[PDB]
Amino acid sequence: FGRDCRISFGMNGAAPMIRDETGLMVPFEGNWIFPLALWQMNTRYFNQQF
Amino acid sequence: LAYTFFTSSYAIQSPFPEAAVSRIVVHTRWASNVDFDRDSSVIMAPPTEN
Repeated sequence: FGRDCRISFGMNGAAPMIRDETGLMVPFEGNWIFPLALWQMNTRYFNQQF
Repeated sequence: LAYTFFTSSYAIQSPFPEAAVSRIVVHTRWASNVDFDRDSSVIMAPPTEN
């Protein structure tokens, strides 16, 4: 993941997705890689979804 | 959409108004901080206002 990490709520039961670095919408599962600065700029939001 | 999705719910300042409709209005020196006033301002109101 990079500076652009937009999150989209899932609707009508679909799982929410977060934008990959290459630009593919992926669900909240598996193994991820974050730079620290990414969490810092979105602490409150991320600390609500994850 | 649940209220947790929107950015305003986290009290985050935005560069732009967060509204259903927004428009552009001319307002001379609406952000200036001058020492001498030239006293020739041109100010309109939003088009919903006459």
